[PDB]
Amino acid sequence: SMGYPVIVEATRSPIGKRNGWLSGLHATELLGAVQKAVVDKAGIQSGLHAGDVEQVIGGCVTQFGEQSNNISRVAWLTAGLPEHVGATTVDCQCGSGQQANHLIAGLIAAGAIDVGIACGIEAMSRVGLGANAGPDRSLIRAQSWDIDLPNQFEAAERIAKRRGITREDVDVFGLESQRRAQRAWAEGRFDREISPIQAPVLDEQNQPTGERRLVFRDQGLRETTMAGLGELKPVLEGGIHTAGTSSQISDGAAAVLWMDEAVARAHGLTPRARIVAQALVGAEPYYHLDGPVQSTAKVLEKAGMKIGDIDIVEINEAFASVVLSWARVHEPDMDRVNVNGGAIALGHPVGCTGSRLITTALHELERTDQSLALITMCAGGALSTGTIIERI
Amino acid sequence: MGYPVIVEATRSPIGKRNGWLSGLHATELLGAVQKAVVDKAGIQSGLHAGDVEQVIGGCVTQFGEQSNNISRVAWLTAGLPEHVGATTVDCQCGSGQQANHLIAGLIAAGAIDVGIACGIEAMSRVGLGANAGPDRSLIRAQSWDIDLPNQFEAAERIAKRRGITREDVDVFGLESQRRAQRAWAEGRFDREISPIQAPVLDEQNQPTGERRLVFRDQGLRETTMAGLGELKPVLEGGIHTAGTSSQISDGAAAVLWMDEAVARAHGLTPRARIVAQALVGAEPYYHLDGPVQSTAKVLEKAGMKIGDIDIVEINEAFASVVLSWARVHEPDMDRVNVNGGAIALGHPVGCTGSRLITTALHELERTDQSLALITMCAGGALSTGTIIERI
Ligand SMILES: CC(=O)SCCNC(=O)CCNC(=O)[C@H](O)C(C)(C)COP(=O)(O)OP(=O)(O)OC[C@H]1O[C@@H](n2cnc3c(N)ncnc32)[C@H](O)[C@@H]1OP(=O)(O)O
Ligand SMILES: CC(C)(COP(=O)(O)OP(=O)(O)OC[C@H]1O[C@@H](n2cnc3c(N)ncnc32)[C@H](O)[C@@H]1OP(=O)(O)O)[C@@H](O)C(=O)NCCC(=O)NCCS
Repeated sequence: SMGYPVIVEATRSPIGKRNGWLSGLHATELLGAVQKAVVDKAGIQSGLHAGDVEQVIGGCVTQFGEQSNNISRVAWLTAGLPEHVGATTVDCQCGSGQQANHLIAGLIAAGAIDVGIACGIEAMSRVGLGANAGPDRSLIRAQSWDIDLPNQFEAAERIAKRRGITREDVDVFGLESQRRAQRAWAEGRFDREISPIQAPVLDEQNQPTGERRLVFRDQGLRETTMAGLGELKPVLEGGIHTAGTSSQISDGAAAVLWMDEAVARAHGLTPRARIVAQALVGAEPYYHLDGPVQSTAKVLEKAGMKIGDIDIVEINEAFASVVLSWARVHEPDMDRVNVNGGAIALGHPVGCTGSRLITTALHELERTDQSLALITMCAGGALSTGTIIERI
Repeated sequence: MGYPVIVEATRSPIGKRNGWLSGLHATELLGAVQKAVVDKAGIQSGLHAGDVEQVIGGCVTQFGEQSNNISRVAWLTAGLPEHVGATTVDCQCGSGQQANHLIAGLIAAGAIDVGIACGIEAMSRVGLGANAGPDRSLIRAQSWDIDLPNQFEAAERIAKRRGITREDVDVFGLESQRRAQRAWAEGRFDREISPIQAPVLDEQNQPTGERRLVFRDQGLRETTMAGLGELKPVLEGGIHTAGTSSQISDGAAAVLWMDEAVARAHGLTPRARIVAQALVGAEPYYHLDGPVQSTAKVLEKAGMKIGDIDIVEINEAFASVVLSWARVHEPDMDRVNVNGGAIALGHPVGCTGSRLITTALHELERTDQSLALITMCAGGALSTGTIIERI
């Protein structure tokens, strides 16, 4: 239409563990640092400045306290960035950070803006899941509510049972998530996409020691063995998922700089990717988190593509069974799926992850000189986001 | 790909705090207006709620009943199809208006052919500030050093900037009630309002079992210049009072958008399109003077001047905000908030942006005029602006 949106830059913090390396930052400082970082990554040779950005849209799930009151705006102001830039924070639960990209591209397509930033934040050390309601969570839905929507841990089990996924099957998968994340770090695959973040050091009681680190490494990786995974106790009684086959609670932020193509060309910025097809669809409430099956089918239809066409898949690892369910339906080549590991090993700062995945997918297309990626996430409320991006 | 147009729009009546709508769960109030806007298009055409691809709803205080993506929860709660995706957005005061911008963007991009933009705020049930704990200092970094006042101090700073007196705002506040009463007396709001079934409560805020169909805005009341003159200012030394500031309210609104050619193929008539949209940052020192910038931005983008615009809806958070904007842009004030505004009709924050688009469109249609401008100030020092054009 009146714009042609392309990604020119994308960057993410390292992902910290709960009460870990980034836990001493205010949620607004963490997001602000990455917003600033993605602008800075355009370089002096771009002539682009933060005040050339027209709008920022960031995903965030638990919009309480530090994360309330439009954190995307608060962060941007806290990082010292120019006040005339508009900002909006979005919640479609887990997919927020991905839908933030979809929305920015849409405003560029519409000719409403020429330059945008899509981002996501979750400082789960600071603002934990469920802070955005009081203790009796029955109160948050109307008395008339009668949809079998399970909690996410029961959802993963129901999905495993529906697909015949076993304890062994998920352990094998969790192991390979850690292995591939450790490969990626060993080989320096994440070195382009990461913006190291200054954070204060907190001790085991969460108290400042005085020192600050520039944090540049994902915290969630660790020595993992099948035997080790075999010993872990399941989160639910009779469940198959354990800590080692579920995403980690994490702190992180990620941001993607978008422009209309002719504005990228003016700044001499290579257009790196565009969206082929995007969606956000509802899933079956009973299974809750099997939605990647539907968002994948919806983007493949819109793109006129099949799963064979896609070079790289990033499908969030909220639980092993979610990915394995998806794969038994859509039948990918698993060597193409989460090639640098996923949330089991890397962490899942919920509102960040959808921008983080777009960042990770793009850079791996670039590293391997390939063309197409598919990004897909399950999300609370029984939803799912899907993107296919193509390198330009 | 797409050419976004408004095909239907509707709003609930606006209840006062602990008033006519206060017994609805926030998810039921939004869900009712989602359903209503579908039914308005479904009756005349082949369209069904499952033809909607995505819903985007604004909401400001995303806590408790309003947490966990209320747009989605409301859609399921109303019994609408589960395959429709939904997202809730917060740019504070402008959330409802930005939800419309974003739905239009997704259509332009060809991501969706049909969507709903909406907004909700159930302020009786989830009050401002519920999305943070008691110590508000905690919600900003210790490094924060921007002079961003609270909204009440902001209204005064703006009054001072513009030479706006206690008298001037009271004159405005009066006209806002008079205009809203004229609109109600003439039935101007009859087309836009979906009446909403709401539980009746007893003295102690407990349901009786009675339900009533609510169709009237609750905030209207008999107002005089003498009466406004005896009201106490909210701040010491301030000019604004309860009679010159928006009323805390409950309400929802929803707007159905389609790609124009798809709308026609469905047998629906496109009613308006967006000429220019923006969401801009404002001066933090004044906080709420942003409608001056958002108005300038959409005009520049549209290649228009203020005198091109037939009807303006600018949100009356505080009288000074509107008077300040009018002193900068010099509209004909007979075209501004012609059916009243939030002083009289109330300001369910996350709803209002969709509610003003609804009100504006319907007043373009009622007068057979072409262009409207909708502009809001917003917490965090932001402002949303839209110019729409009747088709
Ligand atoms: C940026 C934005 O978009 S704004 C965002 C959201 N807005 C806000 O910040 C909050 C909006 N306003 C408020 O917080 C509150 O409504 C206030 C502080 C302005 C006033 O609230 P209240 O005082 O509870 O409303 P209320 O109607 O009771 O007014 C107070 C008194 O003035 C009187 N009053 C108000 N309007 C009138 C009138 N037109 N005629 C006669 N009396 C009136 C009332 O009788 C009431 O009596 P009391 O004070 O003796 O009890
Ligand atoms: C799954 C979950 C409950 C686990 O929480 P947790 O118990 O705090 O996890 P911890 O980090 O404390 O690890 C628990 C134990 O498992 C063991 N463990 C976990 N991963 C391991 C690995 N890769 N190798 C070896 N041992 C491992 C550890 O030994 C640890 O105990 P230890 O440190 O004393 O040895 C938590 O991560 C969570 O709730 N995740 C969210 C679920 C989700 O996916 N959400 C969906 C969003 S779409």
